[PDB]
Amino acid sequence: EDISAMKNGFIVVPFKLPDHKALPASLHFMFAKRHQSSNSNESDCLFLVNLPLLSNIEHMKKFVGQLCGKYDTVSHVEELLYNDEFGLHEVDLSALTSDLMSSTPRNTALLKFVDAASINNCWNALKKYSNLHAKHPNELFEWTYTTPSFTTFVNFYKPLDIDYLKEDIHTHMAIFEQREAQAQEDVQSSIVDEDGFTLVVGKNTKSLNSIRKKILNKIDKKAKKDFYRFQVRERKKQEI
Amino acid sequence: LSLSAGFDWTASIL
Amino acid sequence: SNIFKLQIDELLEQVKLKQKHVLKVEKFLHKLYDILQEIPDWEEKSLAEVDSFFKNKIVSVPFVDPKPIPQNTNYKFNYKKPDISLIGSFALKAGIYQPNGSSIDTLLTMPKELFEKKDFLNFRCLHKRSVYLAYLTHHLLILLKKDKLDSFLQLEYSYFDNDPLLPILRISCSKDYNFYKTRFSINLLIGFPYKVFEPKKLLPNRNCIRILPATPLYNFSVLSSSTHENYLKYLYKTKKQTESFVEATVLGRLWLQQRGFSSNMSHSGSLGGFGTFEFTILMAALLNGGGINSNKILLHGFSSYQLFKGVIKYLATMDLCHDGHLQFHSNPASKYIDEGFQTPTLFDKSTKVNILTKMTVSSYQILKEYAGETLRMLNNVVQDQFSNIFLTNISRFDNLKYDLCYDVQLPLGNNLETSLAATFGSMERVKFITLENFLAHKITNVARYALGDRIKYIQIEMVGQKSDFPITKRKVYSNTGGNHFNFDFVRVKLIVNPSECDKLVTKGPAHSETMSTEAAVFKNFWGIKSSLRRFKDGSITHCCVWSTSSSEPIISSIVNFALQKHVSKKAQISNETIKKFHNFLPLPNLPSSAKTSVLNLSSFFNLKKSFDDLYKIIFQMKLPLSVKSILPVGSAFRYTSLCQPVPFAYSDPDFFQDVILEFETSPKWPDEITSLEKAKTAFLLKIQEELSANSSTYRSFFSRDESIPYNLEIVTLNILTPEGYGFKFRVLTERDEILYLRAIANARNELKPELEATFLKFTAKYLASVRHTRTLENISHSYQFYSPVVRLFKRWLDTHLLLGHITDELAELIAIKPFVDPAPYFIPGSLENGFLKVLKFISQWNWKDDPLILDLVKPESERLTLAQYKGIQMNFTNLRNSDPNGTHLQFFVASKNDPSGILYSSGIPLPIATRLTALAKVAVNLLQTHGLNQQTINLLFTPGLKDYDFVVDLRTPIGLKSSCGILSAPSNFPENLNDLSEKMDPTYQLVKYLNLKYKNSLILSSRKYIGVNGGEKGDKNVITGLIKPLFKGAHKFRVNLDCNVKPVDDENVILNKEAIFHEIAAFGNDMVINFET
Repeated sequence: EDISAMKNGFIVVPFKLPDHKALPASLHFMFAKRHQSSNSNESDCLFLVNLPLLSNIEHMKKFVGQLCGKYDTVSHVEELLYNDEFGLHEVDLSALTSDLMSSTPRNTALLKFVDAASINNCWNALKKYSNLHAKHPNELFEWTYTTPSFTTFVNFYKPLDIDYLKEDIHTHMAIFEQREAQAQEDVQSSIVDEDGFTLVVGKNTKSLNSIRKKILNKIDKKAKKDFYRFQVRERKKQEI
Repeated sequence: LSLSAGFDWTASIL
Repeated sequence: SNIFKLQIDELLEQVKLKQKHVLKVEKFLHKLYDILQEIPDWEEKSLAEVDSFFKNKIVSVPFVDPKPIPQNTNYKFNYKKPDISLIGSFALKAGIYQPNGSSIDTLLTMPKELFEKKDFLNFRCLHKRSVYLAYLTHHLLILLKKDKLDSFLQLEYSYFDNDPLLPILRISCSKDYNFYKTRFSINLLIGFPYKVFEPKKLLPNRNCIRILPATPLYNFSVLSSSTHENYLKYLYKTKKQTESFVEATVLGRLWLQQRGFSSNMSHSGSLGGFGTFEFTILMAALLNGGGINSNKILLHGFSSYQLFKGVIKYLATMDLCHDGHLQFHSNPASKYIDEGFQTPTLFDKSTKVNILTKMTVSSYQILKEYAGETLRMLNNVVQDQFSNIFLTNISRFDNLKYDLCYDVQLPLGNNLETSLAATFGSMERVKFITLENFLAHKITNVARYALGDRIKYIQIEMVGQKSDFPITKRKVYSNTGGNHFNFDFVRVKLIVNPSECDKLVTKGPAHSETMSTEAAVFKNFWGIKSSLRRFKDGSITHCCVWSTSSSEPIISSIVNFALQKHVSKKAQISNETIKKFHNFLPLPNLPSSAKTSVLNLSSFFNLKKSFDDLYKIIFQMKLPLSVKSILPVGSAFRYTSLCQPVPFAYSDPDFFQDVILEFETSPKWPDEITSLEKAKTAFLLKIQEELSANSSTYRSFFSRDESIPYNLEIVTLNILTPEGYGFKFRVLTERDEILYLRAIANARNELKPELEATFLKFTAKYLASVRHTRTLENISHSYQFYSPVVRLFKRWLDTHLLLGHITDELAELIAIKPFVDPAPYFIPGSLENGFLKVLKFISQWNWKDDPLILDLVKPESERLTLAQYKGIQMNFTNLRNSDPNGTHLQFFVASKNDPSGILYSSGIPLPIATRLTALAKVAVNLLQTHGLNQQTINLLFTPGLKDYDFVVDLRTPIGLKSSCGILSAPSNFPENLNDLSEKMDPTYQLVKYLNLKYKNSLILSSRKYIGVNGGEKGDKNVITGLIKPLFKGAHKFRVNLDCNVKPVDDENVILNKEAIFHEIAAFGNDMVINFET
């Protein structure tokens, strides 16, 4: 109740839970800290931990919209990065198997804003928001939990649109045949180094990336015991 | 009644 | 062999008796002989005079029925000093330690002067023996008081080997001479002198009770009573000749006990008649010959293993009852005769005694089956069989040991009804001395004749039969018997024949101009049930027709009618356990479902026929790549689906059967994964279009498959067949498998363990699945009861919420172990027998130290060889070396299809693995405490649900039982295929995703099949969870905690259970109703 900020620095951001018949003031608590990174796409972001189930960008647009109104702060959310509620996208197999078409914690995500003016505004609102739970828990905000994305996720058993799938397959492969075409031309184009060394490429080879990994992946019989005087001399030595 | 067995989390039943 | 030999030595010293107790008993009965010396003699007495001697005494003479009456008891009675001797196993010093206790047999030889040459007629010798026993008991009793030993000694009468004609005195000690710790009981046998009566007159064919019918049982008792020391001398010689006599004896003794074989009487009903002495006498004869050419089959130089092997081999293949018998000379090479006496016979020409008289015909076949069945393991070299042959008791539970069990309550059970008593008849008293022996024969013969080929072996057990009675009483007293019949009720146990158990019609002798004897008995036996029928082939034969039922087998009806008609019209036959088991199997919603037998697979075949029609269409369709082969891999295709397929019952989870499509090998497949399936989808797209155009009656749609981790683009085509069946098609490409290997190689070292798991699921679905369905399908034909028992096994798992984590394949492999490896038991031929044996195996399975490996082959190639066997063993040791406690892997299931052993048992949480074993252990414990009955079986299949930390109740909007094809219903597929979903049960998909989110913290479970285990409406399902110990308690907060928690201190957090419930509640939406924590 009294806790407002955590010693390691993650601010508590309590939420009020929905009212349901199955669940007859239960709260959900988020933990957040300002994120620092030289990476541009990660710049102007805020660490979040312990997210509610299926928290899409629309959810935070509601929450930040709530915070803006009460505290008259101008804050706008761009996007939510690294949101994997079930770990589907942790590994990019397309990058693993090949380079074409893919040049590339848990229960946490990065929450990106428009500008540094929004983030310092939102953080200060977040601190005051944390203080409320100690004093006035009643005014605590409520997590709706229901969004258009949630309804699509709930509808697991939905046949896919054949028309949409047909277009997606066509566009995907059409790009692939282009990328495959250029790759095969590049390998079989008489590559020569700045110092004139001509790379050897076998027929049917398609990708230079393939050649590299093949490299990464990858006299005694003719030596004879009896030819020289010392050899038989050694043999005569051991014979006696 | 029912068949109820205490859940084991150390593989102690074995 | 060396391993087996050392295993023998270990067993012997464990069961070796402690020599200290031998001195303790030797001290006692040595003094007991002195007490016998004190006992005075007696004068000649008539029955009137001895009666006066015993009217007031506490002792009562145990006269054998028929008791002597004054008219026929003209011969007088007298007592004289016997010649005491010690006989039995203790005399041969071949005994062992028995926790229940052993018995020492001391023989008393009635002096020859006390008999006439014709005292073996009309129980003349027996009644003399009875008073001789009675007179000794009186004097022994008073002398026991004089010596002050009566304080810790209890005396009672008993029947030797449960032989009513041979009462004996048993001495046992209750808690210096006190031998209670020794666990021994002195048995006093009053034997006759050798050659008092001409043995020729006592031959089995001869008769000795005037009324002519022969008296094999009565003749054996008197002749055997006169031949005790002679066999001891015979045995005493042999153990000198072969050094391994006593060793070969004990191995036989342990083997017999495990199979529940004893020397006690069998015509009464108890399984036995073959004991150590019969094992010893038999094996002695083989050392002297045994072949048709009278050649030695056993040599004195043989060791214990060889001596045991020969006798087990001998009993297995040579027949002693119907065709062929042995003769030997105890006092002459033993030779095998081809002629048989139609009864188990081991003749002794020297003594004119058949040693197998106590051995029943019905028991003999079971004894033969066990020996031959064991001879196969003895010859086995791939697998060690020492424990099964010797260290496994199969007699603990009859229902495990016998496929079917019926209990029959005879009428008027304080004396049996006059009609049944009248049926006994005088020719049968002379033949069968006791009505119990007669009644057992009666029920056997009708049951054998009625069932015929439907069964393999039958055992009739007389429940509650006693053999010991107080000295104050002349004969045993049963509470229901009233001194009339020594039993409570008769139980009929069978070993059924699955091949012909469920035949609708019982064929009989063919029709003829003149009524033949075989046909005549057929008509008389079945009465009105008899009929003469013609068939398509044109044959005219007498046969009776029965009706199949989904609740009970044909075996229940036939025995009920047969027993009532012949034995007694008032008998009550009931076997409710099998009926309850049958009912638990979901009843399909097909025509004539109730009348369908549990062994019928017509529903599965009809599904296959529908697949065949589609199977033709897809070939004739023209595609860029010629279709290579379509391999159906669905559960129904192997007859393992929990509920049988039903047309249009699309609410069933198993409605859509997976099917593998494979095209001709091409070099044009995409080299990157994501393009590859998208190319596969393109092939499926064209297939759908042409199918829609050419065959409009077929309906189709596409779906998202995500079983393989991180492969989010595999798309499957679902085909709705006009017959009303669903099929799911997925494309297989040869380039597919190498690409996964490519991913593993290039993956980071930390990520490689994750990628190989992704491959593991892929081969489980695509590659190994093909081999799995193929072999199980073919094997299933030989094992008739496999398709039912597996389904109940999965049904049992679903009730306790275990199917969600256990892959269906793993359940199948666990459930086939009793069939491919039935030892030490037989192949199950009953629904109850198969299911409980699976329970027995799981209860005793030490999966941490013992691997499970199965030979998926038909009953006696593809059998695992020594190299393959050892290879799989090394895999288990290597894995357990890395995972000794077994957290990562618990169940190690391997075979020819799965040499790695981890394919179908990976990813199972340890709690579910322990829960599975914990349930099996407790279930077996309940069985031991309380016998199989209606109350117990209900407990087996009902979930406690209290151990779970929190429980969530869910209800579906509509009842799914009807749409699941389960008879307590759709007739066509919806016009809009979106309307399939509204009649679906998504709770399993809810749990799986919730498992992924809360994998580090929670373990959620639910019932896969709601139509079966969701009540009458099949609409109620329950989600049950578990909080791991680490997150159950408070933790210091860290970014990698990966759990939904709430603060308590500035550096402490605790699990936020109430927030989790709200996430669970809203996820189910209106489905969730209540929360229990």
